[PDB]
Amino acid sequence: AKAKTRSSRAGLQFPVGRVHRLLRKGNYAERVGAGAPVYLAAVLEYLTAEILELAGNAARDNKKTRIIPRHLQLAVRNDEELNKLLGRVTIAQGGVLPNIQSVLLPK
Amino acid sequence: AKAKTRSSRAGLQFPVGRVHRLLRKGNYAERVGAGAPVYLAAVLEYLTAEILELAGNAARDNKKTRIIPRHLQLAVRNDEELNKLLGRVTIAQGGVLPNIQSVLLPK
Amino acid sequence: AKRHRKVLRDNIQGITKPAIRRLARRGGVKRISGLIYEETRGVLKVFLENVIRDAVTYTEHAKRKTVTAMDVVYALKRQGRTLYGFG
Amino acid sequence: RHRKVLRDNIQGITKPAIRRLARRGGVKRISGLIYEETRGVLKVFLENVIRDAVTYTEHAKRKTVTAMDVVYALKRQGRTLYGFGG
Amino acid sequence: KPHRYRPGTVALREIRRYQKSTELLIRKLPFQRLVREIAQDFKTDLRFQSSAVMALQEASEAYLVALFEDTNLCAIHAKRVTIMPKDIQLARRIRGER
Amino acid sequence: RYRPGTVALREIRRYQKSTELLIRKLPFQRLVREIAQDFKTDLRFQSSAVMALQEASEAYLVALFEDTNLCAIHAKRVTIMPKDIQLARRIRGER
Amino acid sequence: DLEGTTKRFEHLLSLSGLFKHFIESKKFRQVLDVLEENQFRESPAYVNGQLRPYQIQGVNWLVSLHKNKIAGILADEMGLGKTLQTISFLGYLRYIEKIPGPFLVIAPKSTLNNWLREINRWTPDVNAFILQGDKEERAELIQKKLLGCDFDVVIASYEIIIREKSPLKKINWEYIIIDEAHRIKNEESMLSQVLREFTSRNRLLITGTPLQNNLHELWALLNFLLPDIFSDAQDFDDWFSSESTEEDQDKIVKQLHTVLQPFLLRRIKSDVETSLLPKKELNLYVGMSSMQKKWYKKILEKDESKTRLLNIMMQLRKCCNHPYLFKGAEPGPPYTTDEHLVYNAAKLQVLDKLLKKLKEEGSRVLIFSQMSRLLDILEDYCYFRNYEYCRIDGSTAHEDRIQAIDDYNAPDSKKFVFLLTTRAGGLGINLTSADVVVLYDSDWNPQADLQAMDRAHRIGQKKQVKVFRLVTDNSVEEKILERATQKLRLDQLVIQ
Amino acid sequence: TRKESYAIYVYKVLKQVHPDTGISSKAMSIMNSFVNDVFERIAGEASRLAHYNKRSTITSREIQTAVRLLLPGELAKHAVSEGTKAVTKYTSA
Amino acid sequence: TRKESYAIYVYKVLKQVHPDTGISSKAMSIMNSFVNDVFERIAGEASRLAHYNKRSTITSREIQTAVRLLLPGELAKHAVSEGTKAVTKYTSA
DNA sequence: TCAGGATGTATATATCTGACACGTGCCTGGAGACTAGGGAGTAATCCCCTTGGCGGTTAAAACGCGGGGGACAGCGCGTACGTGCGTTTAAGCGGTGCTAGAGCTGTCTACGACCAATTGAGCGGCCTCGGCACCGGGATTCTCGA
DNA sequence: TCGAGAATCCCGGTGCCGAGGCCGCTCAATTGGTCGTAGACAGCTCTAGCACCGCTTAAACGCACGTACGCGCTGTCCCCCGCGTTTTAACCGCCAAGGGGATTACTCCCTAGTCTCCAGGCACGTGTCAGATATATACATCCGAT
Ligand SMILES: Nc1ncnc2c1ncn2[C@@H]1O[C@H](COP(=O)(O)OP(=O)(O)O)[C@@H](O)[C@H]1O
Repeated sequence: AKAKTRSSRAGLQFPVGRVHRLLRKGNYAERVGAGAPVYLAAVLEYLTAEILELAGNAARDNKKTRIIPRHLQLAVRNDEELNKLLGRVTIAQGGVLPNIQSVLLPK
Repeated sequence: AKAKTRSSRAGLQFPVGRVHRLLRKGNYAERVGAGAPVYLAAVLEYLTAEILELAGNAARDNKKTRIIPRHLQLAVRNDEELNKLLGRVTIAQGGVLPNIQSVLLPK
Repeated sequence: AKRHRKVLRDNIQGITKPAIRRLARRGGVKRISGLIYEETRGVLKVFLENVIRDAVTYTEHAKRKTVTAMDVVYALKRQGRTLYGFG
Repeated sequence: RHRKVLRDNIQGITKPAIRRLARRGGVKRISGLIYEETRGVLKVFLENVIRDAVTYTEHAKRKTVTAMDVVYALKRQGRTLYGFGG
Repeated sequence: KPHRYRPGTVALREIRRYQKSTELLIRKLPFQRLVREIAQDFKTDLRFQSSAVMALQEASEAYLVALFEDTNLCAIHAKRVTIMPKDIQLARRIRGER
Repeated sequence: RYRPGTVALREIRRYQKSTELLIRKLPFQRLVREIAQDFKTDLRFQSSAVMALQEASEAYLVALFEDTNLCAIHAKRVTIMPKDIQLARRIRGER
Repeated sequence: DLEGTTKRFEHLLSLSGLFKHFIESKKFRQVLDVLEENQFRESPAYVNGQLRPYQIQGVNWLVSLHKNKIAGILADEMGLGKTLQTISFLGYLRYIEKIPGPFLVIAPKSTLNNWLREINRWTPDVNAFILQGDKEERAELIQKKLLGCDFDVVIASYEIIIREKSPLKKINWEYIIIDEAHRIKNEESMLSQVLREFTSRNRLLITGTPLQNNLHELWALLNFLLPDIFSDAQDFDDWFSSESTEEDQDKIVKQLHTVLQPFLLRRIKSDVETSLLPKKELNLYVGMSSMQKKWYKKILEKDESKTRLLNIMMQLRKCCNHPYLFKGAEPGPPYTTDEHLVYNAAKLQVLDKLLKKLKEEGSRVLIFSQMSRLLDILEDYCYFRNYEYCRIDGSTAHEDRIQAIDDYNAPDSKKFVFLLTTRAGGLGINLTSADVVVLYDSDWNPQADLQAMDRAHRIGQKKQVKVFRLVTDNSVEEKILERATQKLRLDQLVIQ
Repeated sequence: TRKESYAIYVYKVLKQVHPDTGISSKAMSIMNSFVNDVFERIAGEASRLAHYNKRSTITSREIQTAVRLLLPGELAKHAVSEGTKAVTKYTSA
Repeated sequence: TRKESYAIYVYKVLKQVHPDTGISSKAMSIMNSFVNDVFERIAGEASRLAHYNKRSTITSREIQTAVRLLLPGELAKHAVSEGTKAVTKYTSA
């Protein structure tokens, strides 16, 4: 019997034993299933990969390799659905994306 | 060896045994105290008596003996701190308390 | 011929012009323009669409086929519009 | 553990600071009565979130308002802040 | 000449009559058909308890009343008395909805 | 000299592009300690508590001014006033 | 109050002693042991005219029930004069017994004008209203005139009596005469609940036919005749075991030849006769076209279809009737008036054949259906064959219902067919000028078909009447037809 | 068929505040839903407040802090007074 | 002293999305706080979704309905797809 | 319409610094093996929702019209923020103690969990009688004119 | 500048149906008694917060212009209000079926515990290159006129 982790059985990068322990000891329900920590691991994979992919594009746009919280700010509030999810949270050291009202600037 | 309800040891009306069972089975924490259901029963006593006393005065205003959802609406939102508690909740069959903007009525 | 159901005034138009008129009188407004009505039908359709999507999600989870009142209460509470009276 | 009781307390939030803070918002032509009003509404906000943060501090029987207490005050206040643990 | 009122007297009298009242205000059977039409799209052939339709109607009524009250504040800010589409969309652009 | 209205748009383009923390740290320190003296006496603070509190209040007030700018341009002007900065936090759900 | 209760119980036991089966085995056993130890065949000319000898036969049955102080049911056939027998019984309490009131009759709204014509045509000395009008005008018809007590007979509707239950509790009634009484076939109807709240001396009842579906209908008609006798729901169904549906030994129905006869008087067509001609009836078992054979599988076996399956017996009823009611079986826009329409309904294929055989004979037909949407298909098909017609239906009008009948009963009317629905137009209309009458489908009420069959088969019919029922082979309708066939021998073999 | 509710207790509190005023049925349902709401807010907040200190049980100090934290201003003072009064009278017996 | 921080998993996902892009520690802290926020939302909603049905265990269908109910619109469909793909690969092997 | 400064953008040498990797200890994830409960899944009972039609009643809705008060461009004018420039001044960085208290371990009990008898409060079912809704009618009163 | 006239509130009367009482039962509270084990308190350590002080220089402030935007005022249409008259759709009743959602109730399999080894990842030291200042090259854009 050689121990094989079940982050590898489902083929994920996020841990499944950690999210299972944390979901148990955070007294959500009285019993947990077997498929629930695998399912949560998968959706956290998808969300992290999606927001980080948009931040990577926005970092490469300003000719920078290493990413900044400003780039996370632009990738969050420059999309639409991911803006709708995180619409109420602020972000540290993020700033505001540029817009000026239309009838304010001269013509 | 004869029973005494611990709703009566505190001198309350709300049931301490029921709120203890409900706070246990509603999986809020892994262990529950002894003074915690007593404290909750007391604050529910006070809040219910307060909203219902203002409701009784507002029902006595309109020459009524039985109270109505209209009277609970006028009891809540004509108050200040109780309006601050219940600001985000609508009430069925309530209606709006009367106001007309001041620069809208003729003169 | 006229043998078809295509000739009918559609269903959002049941919210009549005097109904929104009364509904704004309760809000306390004196004089109403003529372009409130179509935009208000748009606003109501948006609001109901979100609430009824959440309600049908709560029903379809529990393997029923009929929407209860507690269902609508849970949807409106989750969205942040908690409704007393039916719980 | 000393006290250098220095006056002129709240309006150390100066008007060039508040004007920069409005230029980030996208405004163009600021009146002269914005200033005392904005100091008032900032004080209201800061009152509420510090009241809750010091309640969370006092509950765990400590003397230092940590960062996590302020994150929790903002969390239940309505507006979450990422970046500072938790 | 017959007896007419000035334009605006009937409006204030209506405002008093509906703010004093507590009835349910947009009608029942057209709202029934609207809910069935709006939820045919999400899944076919559901059924509705009638108390669920009453709950949904009371919630939309309360929401739409509060929206018109906010629109009236914004219109009276613009130094008018008529409400328009401009402020009925400002009053929920400023809310967090658009 | 410049026309009145050019330097303002240059400052808009500057302060919306940067991300630095914008009001000065030591008067904000004294404001927080002055306003928290009232609830409990003689507390401590971490540095990151004051930084978190400053960053939150700054973002709050920036979003408030953006909404006030919309509410000012609604009345067909370009100048914000007390009237619309209290209309905005009336209509938000705060007043 | 027990003065007539003695006269009622003793007159129950004045006949064959099957009445003792439940009265002994029932407060209503108290007065039993107190008592257990114990004409006019001249056509009387107080009416303005004559009385037929069979009409005299019915009127004498009424004063039989009157003197013995019990109620009844007058369930004869229309055209025989149920009204004239009723009016002459009222003049018996004006020219013989001379009891000047009060009187209350209730009828459907379509017949109310025909009553007050018929009152003064035979007893002109009667003071009687027709209580019409709105909430304004009914107040003068109550306060100024009904409260003035200057009346004899009040003629109300089924639905004004619901709005006006409060000003009619003030008057204690000598008679309540309910006409066309299929409304009280339910015991839990809103109208029957109002009726028991009144006060009466006598309670008459005139309907066309008794029960259509269950035995449970008929006793509720008799419960609101004389509630002192039954007042019981368990004790009538279980004593009879619901129409002898288990053995058909037909010895429990001997008891119906003992119970119903002190309260019922139903007479056959063979009296005069009415149409002076017997009629026939055929069943035309037709198949299914290949398109609607798919749609029968598109619903059950869940196969283009995209159908909602809410009411099974109603969705499949459209498939058995005509495929193009499902609005997706139609070919797409632009819509063509074409012969492939009739190709996918096997009934229309026969109907195309059937109208050609009768165009030569000139036999003008009346067509019935349970759905107005399927008349809309025949609305276009008669144009596509260039056939003149008219369409009386629900939601047309009331004034339109006068004219198009007078078109079709006009001499030398060039209208080939004439369209109607079943439960709509049974309002005493005359369509005897047509000779044949066909149907389209079955019905859960066999008497609703059977009352509709006498649209042309009444007084004034001179040609032979044929009925053709389009029945779909091995489908939903052959279940419904046999269930309708089952209920027809039921009230036939009870009465006849 | 068995359903539990805070009905009779609200009626008792009504009759020891107003000796003659009655309550309707709709208002009884609306106040039953109210006390369910306030109970769920306070207990759910004390849950995460006890979680923030790595402390397993929930005790009277947690309800103390949560009612101080959840309901505003001058109302918290009287609620704290009522709760501590009930707890002292409970532990005295 | 032991502190669990989600950092290395975020770095692995970064190294298989953009194989050459790095991340600063402030951004790593901010995304740590992001996954804790989203995790607590989904788990806390699935808990009360299981409480409404009088069911004791929390299961895959609860997380299914919670992640459908919670994160908006078009973003829910791909998340459901990733979740079902992972669960079927887990039970099959 | 074209020259004139003060702005924003490649542009290349040139430091600090903090992210990325490498190498070590130890904490929990897991394999597994037995048990017990929870929830699935058939299987009766009954009662509120659904379709496609009839009938009647009756307030709402739809439409139309005259007209009048509001929205809305122009227009003048008068303070009042914007811009810039000297002149203070206090924030910011950079050391340097100094100690309050955050945090961690060690015992060791008070106190919730858990269990089985036991038995009184609360929940469905019944009746029943005034509180409220409604209807003329009458007095008052608010809005429209001289 | 006070009369006409319609709207609203305040008087009686009926009547009806839901809110308050009582009755029976039954099943969650309540008592009494073990029993493990969170948290309470005491004690030690070391770390991050607090108070200084000095030096430099961005930054605030107070002054002067000066033009441009806010605001009152003026006609001028013109769109929404108020009332009168058709007209139609809600709103009840009714038909005639049937069907999905709640209660026992019973028997598998899923998950939680429990002991046991090993490896994952977290902290802690080294030891390098992407970002930033800086800083002098050339670079694109509003501003009196014409
Ligand atoms: N002896 C008679 N002579 C002439 N007409 C008669 C006679 N008896 C009955 N009628 C006719 O019969 C009609 C009564 O119709 P009736 O069958 O009572 O209708 P329903 O069945 O709808 O009550 C009257 O209009 C009357 O003219």
